[PDB]
Amino acid sequence: LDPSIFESLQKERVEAGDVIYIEANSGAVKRQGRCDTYATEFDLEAEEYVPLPKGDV
Amino acid sequence: KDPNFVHSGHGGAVAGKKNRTWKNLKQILASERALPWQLNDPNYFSIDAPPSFKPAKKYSDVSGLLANYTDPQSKLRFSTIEEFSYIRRLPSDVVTGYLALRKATSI
Amino acid sequence: ETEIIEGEVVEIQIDRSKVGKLTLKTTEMETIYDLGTKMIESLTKDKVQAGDVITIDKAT
Amino acid sequence: PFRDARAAPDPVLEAGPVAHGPLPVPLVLDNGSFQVRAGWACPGQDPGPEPRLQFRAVCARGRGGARGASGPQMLRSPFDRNVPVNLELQELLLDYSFQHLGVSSQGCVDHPIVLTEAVCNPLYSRQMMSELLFECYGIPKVAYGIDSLFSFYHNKPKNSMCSGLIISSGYQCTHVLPILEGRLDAKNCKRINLGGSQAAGYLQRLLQLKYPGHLAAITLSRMEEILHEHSYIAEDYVEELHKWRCPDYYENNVHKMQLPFSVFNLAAYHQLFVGTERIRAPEIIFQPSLIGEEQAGIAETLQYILDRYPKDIQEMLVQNVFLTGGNTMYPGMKARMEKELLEMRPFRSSFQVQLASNPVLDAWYGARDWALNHLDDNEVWITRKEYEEKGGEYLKEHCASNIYVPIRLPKQ
Ligand SMILES: Nc1ncnc2c1ncn2[C@@H]1O[C@H](COP(=O)(O)OP(=O)(O)O)[C@@H](O)[C@H]1O
Repeated sequence: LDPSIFESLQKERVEAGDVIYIEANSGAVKRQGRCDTYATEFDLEAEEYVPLPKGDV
Repeated sequence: KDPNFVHSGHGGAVAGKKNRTWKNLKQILASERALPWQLNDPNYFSIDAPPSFKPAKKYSDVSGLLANYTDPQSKLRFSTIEEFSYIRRLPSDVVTGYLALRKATSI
Repeated sequence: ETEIIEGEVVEIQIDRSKVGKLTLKTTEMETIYDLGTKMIESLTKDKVQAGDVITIDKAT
Repeated sequence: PFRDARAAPDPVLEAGPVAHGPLPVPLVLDNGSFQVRAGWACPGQDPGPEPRLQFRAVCARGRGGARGASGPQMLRSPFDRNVPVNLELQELLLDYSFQHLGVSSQGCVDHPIVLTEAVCNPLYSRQMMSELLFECYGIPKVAYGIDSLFSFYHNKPKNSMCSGLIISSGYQCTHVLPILEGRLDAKNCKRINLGGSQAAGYLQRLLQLKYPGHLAAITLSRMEEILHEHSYIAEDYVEELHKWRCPDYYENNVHKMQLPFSVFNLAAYHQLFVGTERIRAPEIIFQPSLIGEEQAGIAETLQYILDRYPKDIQEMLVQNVFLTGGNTMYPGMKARMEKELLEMRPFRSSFQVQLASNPVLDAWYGARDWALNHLDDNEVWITRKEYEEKGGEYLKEHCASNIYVPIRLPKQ
């Protein structure tokens, strides 16, 4: 990634274990929730957890 | 006929009060950690797999289905309303019995 | 579709990051939950007390 | 409905089945923790004709004190976590094996032997196993190798140099073994402190808590049947248990295990309904956190060793993932392993998973085929006189054997 995309990931509050969509042309970046493998980190926490994508990387 | 009868004294507890056949594995290993090993050397006490990085999933005790919930008094974990009705009718013995499968506080 | 919590709060605990814990009840079951940081901010902001009946939008 | 196991077969032979050519036909001895497997090398026949003595590695001696017994029949066994650590309970296990196979007569066993040992074996343990063998039984020459690697040697496409991961799972351990150019890379090999014993122990304790009314009806030898015949490993556990959640699937798939009879008698002579339990017992090696135990499990460990190599030799050694031993017998094991492997590889890359031709016997057949080839390679074996100058903590670095290191043990 270039530092412009990194600024955008930082703005979306992305961290490791999140599930992400990058579009390489636009420089569009979207957070889609935390990956459900970490859904047991706490019993109650404010995040929304999604399953690991079944499609192509 | 038989291979031999004048069998050697390898190490059994003939000479003292000490443990009967031979040292347990932990005691053997305590005597192997004394040796002049070096940093590249294979071993029996450094092949152990590492602890997991991910947090553990929480399955129910009494059925194995995924458990959203844990009971504040018995400290068992359960999936549905009928399972919560079920656990409250168990005696202390099987309750501590289930917790002991997970080395929980129960001792 | 939405993941929603609804119940009477029976106990709520906090410490001096922070980690706390709460217990909830319905007519039919009970639970205790460990709280992550963002829920501790939300629950401490809204001054929740034992005996209150509350609903939580889990995702938000 | 449950069966009961067989006992006390009739293995008796003449003083030595010596074939044409070289007279010192070796004994092939898989010194397993669950069971021992033993027999004559029987050279010159392509199919191994008779792996005799299939028997449980357990011995009886009770409140009577004065006698002990060794064949398939309170109990004891010579191992601690897949390393042998007992004196006479090893002797009377060897004795049984030799006597039922036949022996010459004089004050030694005249034949050389190939013997399985632990993936790493503590030096004191190897020393004792050599002493208890050369001193008492007087063997002329000895070879030590690893069960799993013999089973790989048997299952290879060719008798040639190879690389792979071996996935192995016996009574009280599972190991992940990376091998390169025929050599075990034992510097970064790893094992998990769980195995099929612990699965049966967990399934026992579950059903005891499910039916306290008849603790006595359920016992290890009956847990064996449900774990061998009626249990399977999930492709993805949190999805399997989710389809097990609905009653219309449950009733069609739950297993009805009828106890023997003397209310329709099930209030004591129950049908022991096993549902979710038939998944939760196999899964222990992939998620040891179903017990108390905090270790990586067969999924995270494989990734954790596979990321410690250059990216080219990863793609080399993953070309031969091999499944062998005990627990790999479960139905669905190949599918779960290859799915779990697909997530932890580069997006378009290739891998292959091979399952051993006979997961439980291929360790012995491997040791057979190995010894039957390397008869006269006298750099491979430990000769009787070498043990008099090297103290027993010594080994000869052939393929399918633990990595040697220069070291010595003080003794007087
Ligand atoms: N058909 C089978 N299905 C499932 N598990 C099996 C089967 N046969 C054997 N096992 C398991 O295999 C284990 C023993 O394997 P083995 O290779 O003999 O161990 P080791 O080499 O450590 O003695 C036992 O725990 C047993 O439960």
